[PDB]
This record gives sequence, structure tokens and C-alpha cells, in this order.
Amino acid sequence: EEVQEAVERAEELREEAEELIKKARKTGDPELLRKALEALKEAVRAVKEAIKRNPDNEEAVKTAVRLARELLKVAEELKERAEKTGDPRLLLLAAEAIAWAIEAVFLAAKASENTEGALEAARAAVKLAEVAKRIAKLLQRDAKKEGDPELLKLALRALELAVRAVELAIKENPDNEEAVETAKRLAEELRKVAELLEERAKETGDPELQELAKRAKEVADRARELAKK
Amino acid sequence: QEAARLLELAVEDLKLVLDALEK
Repeated sequence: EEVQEAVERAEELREEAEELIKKARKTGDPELLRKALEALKEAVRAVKEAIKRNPDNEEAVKTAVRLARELLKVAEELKERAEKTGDPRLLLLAAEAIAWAIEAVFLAAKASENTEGALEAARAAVKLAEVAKRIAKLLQRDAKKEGDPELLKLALRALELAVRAVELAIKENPDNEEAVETAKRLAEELRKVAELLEERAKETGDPELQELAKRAKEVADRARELAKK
Repeated sequence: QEAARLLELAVEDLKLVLDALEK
């Protein structure tokens, strides 16, 4: 019953995000792709709430697979529009659409007891982690070259989802050194962004720059816990 | 469940797109 309502509510948001992509393809607003992304993310939270308390529900497993395909459609167009504009911001949104696609495929593969694809989803999360790190390395250059405080926040957000990516692969297999090394690589990159945030904060004050400079070091602690363990 | 091979291409597609931003 409750699982049925969560699956239905998840399908309501997927078809709604499906029409936003078709509208976004017609020379659409990147916000239309973000609105489709936000709708799909909440839909993934619905099937997660549905797979929990009732796994192996083929309707919930099928719905989780349909979300992963629709999440890649947002990621597909976000990569294309990021290659035209050259904006690393769209590369961040594209990496988020893949991240939730990794979760959606990891939920269904683990629920259907498909160790074949469940371990494959964990390996792709490690590959996505090194992408979000390079995306963060790119947002650090444009935040220094073009001088934008927003780009340093997005650089941290790129590393925060990169830590969540290796957190998914470590939970499945803690003895994966490529995910362990990447966690060590993300930890040191988080301290670089934290030094960038604190320096610019000392020059301009501002509570946000100080708060995110503290959050960057605290995310580096979680990634350091993932690395040493 | 073939999305497992489809997603690893998406993370690899973003690799080449990210690396293509140099030009």
C-alpha cells in the first residue's frame, strides 16, 4: 500500500520530467533540464522509500530502472549543451544526473539480487568520482580566472557528490583500493578548495564563504575515513 | 539490467567531454 503509493508518485515525476527534456531539446532552458533533474531526484527518493520495507517488488525495480534511463537523458543533453556553451556548471549538473542514475541502478540491482550489475554500478561510481574531481579542478580554474565566488561553491558541490559516489562503492566493497585511493584524492582536493574558500573569505568576510570553508574540511574528513578504512 | 553497461558509457562519455573542454 505505502510502497504502491511511493512507486506511483515516482512514476508521476518521471513522465513529468520526460516532457521537460523534450521541451529542453527544442533549444530549451538549462533550467528545464534542472527541473527535470530535481523531479527525477525526488522520484529516486520515492522508489528508495518503496524498495525499503518491500524489496523484490518488480514494479519498484522496473520503476528504478526507468528512472536511471530518464536520468541519463538529462545527463545526455546536459553534456551536449555543456560542450556547446563550455560551461563547467552544466558538467556539474550532468554529473549529478549520473550520480542519481548510479543510485537508481544500484538500488534495483541490489534489490533484484543482481550482484553482476550491483558491482558494475559501484565501479562506475568510482569512475564518476574521478570525473567530479576533474570537474572540480576545472571550476577552481574558472573561479580564479574569471573571478566568481559561485564557482567555488560549485567546486565543493562537485567534490561532495564525488565523496557520495565513493561512499557507495566502499559500502559495497570496502577493499577496493581504486575507490580507496580516489577517496584519498578527493580528501586532498577538498582541502585545496577549503584553502581557497577561507582565503577569499578573509578578504570579503561573508558567512557563506566561512561556512562552506568549514564544510569542505568536514567532507574531507568523511572522505579520509573512507580512504583509511 | 543492461543499464549497468549503459551507465559506464555515460561516465566515460563525460570523461571525453570534460577532456574536450581544453579546446
